Amino acid sequence: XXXXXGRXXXXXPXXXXTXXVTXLXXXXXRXYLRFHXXXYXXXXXXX
Amino acid sequence: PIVTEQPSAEIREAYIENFAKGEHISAIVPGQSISGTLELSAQFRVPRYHSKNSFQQALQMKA
Repeated sequence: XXXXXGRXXXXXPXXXXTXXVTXLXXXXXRXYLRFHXXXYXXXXXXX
Repeated sequence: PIVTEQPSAEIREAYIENFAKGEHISAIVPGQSISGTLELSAQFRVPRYHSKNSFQQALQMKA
């Protein structure tokens, strides 16, 4: 019906500023250290 | 039907115990979420207002 010259345009529904736009194509119209290895009792203990 | 968690607590508990050990279990335990899909392109497709050879013919006729 609406198809024009081999083009299948059929599958279409047919029934501030106020600009006007064209329809169908819109455009303007833990762990804490332990004592060892912490450097005491490694220089100490006079007993 | 809204949520998708495994509905039985026993299988979840067994799953997490075996996971703590390091072993697997038989059943599947997926994470919680809502159900539903979004299958786009298994859906609205590109309309073809043109025919098969409309564009090439327009090219030859230069329009």
